[PDB]
This record gives sequence, C-alpha cells and structure tokens, in this order.
Amino acid sequence: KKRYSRLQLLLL
Amino acid sequence: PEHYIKHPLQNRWALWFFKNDKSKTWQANLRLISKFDTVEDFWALYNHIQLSSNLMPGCDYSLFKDGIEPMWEDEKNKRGGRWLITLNKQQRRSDLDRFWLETLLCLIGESFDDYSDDVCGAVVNVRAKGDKIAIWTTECENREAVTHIGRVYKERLGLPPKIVIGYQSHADTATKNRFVV
Repeated sequence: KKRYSRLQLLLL
Repeated sequence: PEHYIKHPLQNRWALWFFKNDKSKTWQANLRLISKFDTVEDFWALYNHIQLSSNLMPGCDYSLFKDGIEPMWEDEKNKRGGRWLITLNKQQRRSDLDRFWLETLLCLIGESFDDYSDDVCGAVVNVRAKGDKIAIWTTECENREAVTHIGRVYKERLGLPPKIVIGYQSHADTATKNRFVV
C-alpha cells in the first residue's frame, strides 16, 4: 500500500 | 529501480471538469480531462491546468478515484455524503487554491489511513456567492470512518477548533449536518 506525506509529494 | 521508476500512487485518479453553459444538459457539461497513477504524472497534470481562482463562475474541478463518477447517482456515492468547506468571497484570493492543492495531496497521498477506501474523491465549486470544496465519502452511516476523515481533513487544511465543518449526505442534500468536526 502506497502512502506519501504532504512533504514527499511536494519534493517529488 | 530507485533511479528511473516513477513514484506510484495507490489508486488511479481521474480529473474532471464541469463547464457552465445552461443551454446544454448537465450530463454534457461534465467532461473528463485525464487520468494518472503517479506523483510525477500528477504534477505534469497539475502544473499545466488553471488554478481554481482563475475559472469562470459556475465551473467545477473534480478528482475522483478511477471508475467512480463525480455524481451522487454513482454506485459508490449514492449512500454517501460529503465534508463541506464553505469559503467567503474574500477567501477566493487567500485560501481557495492552497486548500484545493492540499485536498488533492490528501487524496493521492492516501492520508486518511485505515479508512482510505471510504474516500471517493473531491469537488471544488467556483461560485460568485461563495466557493466550496468537498471531500466525498462512500457511506454516510459509517460513523467511525466518516468522523476520522473529517478530523484528518480539518487538521491538514489547518483549521482551528473554533471553525466547525459540516458533513451532509447526498440524500439529505437532494431532499442539516449529520456530523460536525
């Protein structure tokens, strides 16, 4: 299952 | 893989657009844009379409899970309902966009943890009398799931306890708040 935080999503 | 693979999303999501025309029927002003299942493909999408603040009055953006359509008549929405954010006219400038992008990040990031599956999608309404953002969920009787989603969402949008937000079912709206957070 894939989860990404707010910080991960902006960085990427 | 680390070096060349796209970062995958749990779900495929479809962005929709609703146009204001009023001569034409609802089922024709609602029209798909593009689907995506990665972070990088989401930014390619987000970076080239317009911000919510720049849309002509009466138009909507919608992000829904692949296979679920942004209308409550859909199987996964019909017993559902929605956390509603009401924005005053001044908040177009200050809050609308940054709230919309945060909503999109909550969805694609799968931020509601063990009730991620209850989430269907989200809808931004650009309106002259008050803009609106809603996260739509699948079953309005799941008290535990519906509650947690609300609290996650308020927290992430950064609202203080002062502010209270409403959840209402699509039945009640067709035909008050079932829950407040």
